Amino acid sequence: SDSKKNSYSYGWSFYFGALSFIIAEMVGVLAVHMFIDRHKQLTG
Amino acid sequence: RDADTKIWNGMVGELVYGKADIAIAPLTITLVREEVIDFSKPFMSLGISIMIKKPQKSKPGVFSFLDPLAYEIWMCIVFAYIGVSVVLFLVSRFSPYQSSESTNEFGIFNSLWFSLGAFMQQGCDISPRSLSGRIVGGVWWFFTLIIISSYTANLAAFLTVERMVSPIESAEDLSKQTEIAYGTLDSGSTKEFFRRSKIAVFDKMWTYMRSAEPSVFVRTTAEGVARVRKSKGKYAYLLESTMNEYIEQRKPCDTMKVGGNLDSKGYGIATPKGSSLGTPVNLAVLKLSEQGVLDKLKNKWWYDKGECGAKDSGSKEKTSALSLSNVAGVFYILVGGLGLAMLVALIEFCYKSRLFDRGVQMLLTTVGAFAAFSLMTIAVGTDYWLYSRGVCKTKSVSEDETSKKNEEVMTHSGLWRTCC
Amino acid sequence: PYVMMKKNHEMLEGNERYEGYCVDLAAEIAKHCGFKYKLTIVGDGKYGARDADTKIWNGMVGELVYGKADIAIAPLTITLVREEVIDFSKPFMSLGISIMIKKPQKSKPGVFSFLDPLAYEIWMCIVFAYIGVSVVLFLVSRFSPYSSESTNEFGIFNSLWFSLGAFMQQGCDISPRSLSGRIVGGVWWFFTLIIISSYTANLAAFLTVERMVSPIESAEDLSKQTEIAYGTLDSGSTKEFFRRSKIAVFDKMWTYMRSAEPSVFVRTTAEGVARVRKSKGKYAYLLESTMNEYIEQRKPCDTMKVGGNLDSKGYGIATPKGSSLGTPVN
Amino acid sequence: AFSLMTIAVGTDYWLYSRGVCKTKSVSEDETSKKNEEVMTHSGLWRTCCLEGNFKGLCKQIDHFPEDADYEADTAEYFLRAVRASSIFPILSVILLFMGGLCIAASEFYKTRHNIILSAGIFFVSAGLSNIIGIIVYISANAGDPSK
Amino acid sequence: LAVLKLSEQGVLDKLKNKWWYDKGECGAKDSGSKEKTSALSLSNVAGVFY
Amino acid sequence: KYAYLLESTMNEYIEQRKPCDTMKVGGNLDSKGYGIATPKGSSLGTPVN
Ligand SMILES: NS(=O)(=O)c1cc2c(cc1Cl)N[C@H]([C@H]1C[C@H]3C=C[C@@H]1C3)NS2(=O)=O
Ligand SMILES: NS(=O)(=O)c1cc2c(cc1Cl)N[C@H]([C@H]1C[C@H]3C=C[C@@H]1C3)NS2(=O)=O
Ligand SMILES: N[C@@H](CCC(=O)O)C(=O)O
Repeated sequence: SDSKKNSYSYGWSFYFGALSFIIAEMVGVLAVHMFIDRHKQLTG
Repeated sequence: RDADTKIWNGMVGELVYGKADIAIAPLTITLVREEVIDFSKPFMSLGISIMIKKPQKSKPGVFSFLDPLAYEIWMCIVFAYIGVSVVLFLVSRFSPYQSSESTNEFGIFNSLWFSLGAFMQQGCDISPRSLSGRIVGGVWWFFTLIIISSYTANLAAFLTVERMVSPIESAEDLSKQTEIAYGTLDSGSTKEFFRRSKIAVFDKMWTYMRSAEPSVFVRTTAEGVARVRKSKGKYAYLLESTMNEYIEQRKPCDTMKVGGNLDSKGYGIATPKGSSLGTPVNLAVLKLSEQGVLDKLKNKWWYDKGECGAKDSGSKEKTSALSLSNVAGVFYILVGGLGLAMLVALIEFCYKSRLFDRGVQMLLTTVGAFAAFSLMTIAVGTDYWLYSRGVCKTKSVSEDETSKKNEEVMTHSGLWRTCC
Repeated sequence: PYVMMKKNHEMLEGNERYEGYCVDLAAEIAKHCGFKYKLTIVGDGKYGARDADTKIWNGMVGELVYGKADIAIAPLTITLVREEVIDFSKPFMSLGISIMIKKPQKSKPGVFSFLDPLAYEIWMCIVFAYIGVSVVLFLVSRFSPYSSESTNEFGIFNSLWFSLGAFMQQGCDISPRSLSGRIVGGVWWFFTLIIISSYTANLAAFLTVERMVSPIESAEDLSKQTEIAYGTLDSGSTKEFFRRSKIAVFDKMWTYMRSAEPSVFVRTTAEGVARVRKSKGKYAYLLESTMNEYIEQRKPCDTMKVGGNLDSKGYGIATPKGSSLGTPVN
Repeated sequence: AFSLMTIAVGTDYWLYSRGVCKTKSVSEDETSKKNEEVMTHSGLWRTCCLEGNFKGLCKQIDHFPEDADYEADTAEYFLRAVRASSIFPILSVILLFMGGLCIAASEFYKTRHNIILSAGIFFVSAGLSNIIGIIVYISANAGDPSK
Repeated sequence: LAVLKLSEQGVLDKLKNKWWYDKGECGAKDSGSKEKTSALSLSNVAGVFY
Repeated sequence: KYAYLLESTMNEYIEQRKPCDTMKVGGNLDSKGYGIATPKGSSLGTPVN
């Protein structure tokens, strides 16, 4: 039918891969803030 | 037949006992009637069919603005929004090989605002102003030109569509639920059909109907239509299809015939045994059917004398102004956004009027690196991605045909393995 | 316009009281064939049919068969059953059975037709949302900002201008910089993305509509809808056409007319045109096309000819069977 | 602003529609026929007939209408439940009043200096409650058919 | 009498449901666009993400 | 750059033949007919009518 018969739904493994994205982006922000902060201590 | 006195009643009795010569009437061609009077070739076909109350038109939702794009794309837009803002931060903030660091105004908080602004088609105050920064800004502009022009292509149509939603599409769909109620006639051939049912679906239907409180059976067809119309869409009545099409074409036009015919039977002109009329009556039915008269007499009485007029009335199409009820969800989010904005401004005012650390964020990164690595390996390894109908261990390999894998089953697939 | 009463009917006498197309045609025929004539009107005002179960002609055909009249200079349709009792001349106009409906009175696009894709209650809530956002964006920004207030460029009057720039999609110089400022700016950006795009998507729908130009496009459209009654002139050739036809669409149209009450048949053409004009477009009158052209081209101009002619017929001069002047009229 | 809202929530000349009059408020006898859809000044609670022989009679609105032909989904249910209790115009009136107490406690109890700020928040929040009351009102008037 | 008895017992139905439907070689899915306003799907605009 | 005047029944026939590069414009300027012709006094003349 019109996207009705199969009625595909996403389980918890899919949403963990999504939460594995958002955590990996927040860490990648925080790792850059360190690389900025390591050159604030390097130069002064 | 009366069971003991062994005399026929009804119109079949009128033909056997010589009172009448021909039964031009909706008389069902059965076995036990065939043995005592001849039947014609059937002049009209019918079967057991499902009558449900006609569902009201589905109004669009509160959140009908996000209906042009599926919920796949909205989640992937949010992922692409966060993805661009982090890359636009990472690109515009390196140590440039003491004001060289502080040149670009793209922190992580501004870069979220540049990416939001480009997507919402409002120009933002800051510009990337660096070669690798402008490629991120340039590509996200081409993203949002395509998506928004795809989104707003037919946004007025998705806000003003109503669809009839059938709760039941067929007899198997009525089999797998108990909220909507079955019903048949208390004394009829239709209830006889569910006694002698070796089909597993129809036998499942009969064990329900026998053990049901209050009684799903009705004494007359007139009460069975009224129980459909009273019980507000929670009752489905099983009756012959020719009556079912007739009740649909009568006012208040609040019935609907769903599903194909479960059995197939016929109405035939009945003559007594040995009547000379029996041969021309057979041949006259065959002359009318080839000429289309029987197609013409059915299309007249059932549909053209119809009080409903469903064909021409549903055929006309109009496009109309947006109502406030159609886009009321956008206003609910806006005033919800305003109340959130006052609440943030208060809690930051109380905090400023009334301890970040480099060591704490270092432990925050180590856990978050492990938390990302844990969630990703569990996602790739374990197989609970998609819940859909699929091939299971009934006939998981295509070993023999005709078996159809229990006609299908719910199956939690994964990135490599499917499991049911 | 076949036979009319002349405006000076009181002043004139004899043939001079009548004027029309048939009046001019009868003069031209008698000029060629040299016979003096007197113009009369049929008594019952019917064109002519056979009575059912009585087998007696009425009307103008009935006067010619029964010998009361010599010749018929009339809109008299050459049909089968009329030919068997009276001779016709060669046709002098060609026509057909056509449909007449009431013209749907067109709704003119007003001077403010651009406000039509959105209702009059939704524009009122846009302005209330425009006022409401511009004050909350003021209260957020000028909120003891910790000299303090001088930092942000959002007063009230700049906030009314920032919000006006976001709605009409034109952008502005100033932009919110505080976190609670970027929320109210961000939500109003999402508001104006939907509402402006719902406007432009619906405005494409209102400009590219053709219009309700005809509910009835042809004769099969009358056959399928029973909301609209249709009838013919009683005791005329058009009623005899739907009775005698074996076409599938025309048989359905005779099934409707014969059964439905109140009687869709009319007595005269002038009565039937009125039933079109007094039924709000729910009565479509099946009449001859040459009468349909004449009604359509005259005031009050609220009748419309839909569809093609249902067939092709003709008007003919009629004399009795074996009359003395049948050949000179040909 | 406190007066105009208490007047607006109090009176019942909100909407002029072809409403079900007091004679058809119950289905009392056959062929009452609602005086062929008589003009009615419905309101926030009271729908009352005007310019008729049976004008001057009022009844509470069936915000939940009747045993009608509906499956009663949750979106329409929550919208009817809000408009029935009219929580958004009532929250507007209370929020207008609390700003009225703050503007009264401005001259008296002065130098507290944040009352005049808080009164600004009560006046802004009362307006945002007011338009959210107007929108649910107009979106609850879809039961009027409008074919 | 044989045809009528087989019809009432569902034998003619059971033999039809067997032979016509047991093959099932392709699910043809010939409905297609029964409803007109289809929500735009990710496969249609996946190139922009790429 | 050329418009030809001819009877309408031929004109509709040339339009429905390839190369399909003709068109019939305007209404009929006069009106005439094709009729089955019988000799004078033939008994066929009445049933042919
Ligand atoms: N349209 S209908 O269902 O009323 C209908 C039903 C039937 C028709 C013709 C029509 Cl139009 N003819 C057939 C006839 C053809 C041969 C087979 C059965 C009889 C003899 N009977 S039927 O299958 O009962
Ligand atoms: N569903 S089907 O086509 O297999 C089918 C079709 C038909 C069946 C039985 C089945 Cl199972 N029986 C009827 C028969 C029963 C009586 C009514 C009509 C004839 C005599 N003929 S039918 O209407 O042609
Ligand atoms: N030409 C028609 C007019 C009447 C009708 O349309 O029925 C006739 O003479 O019969």
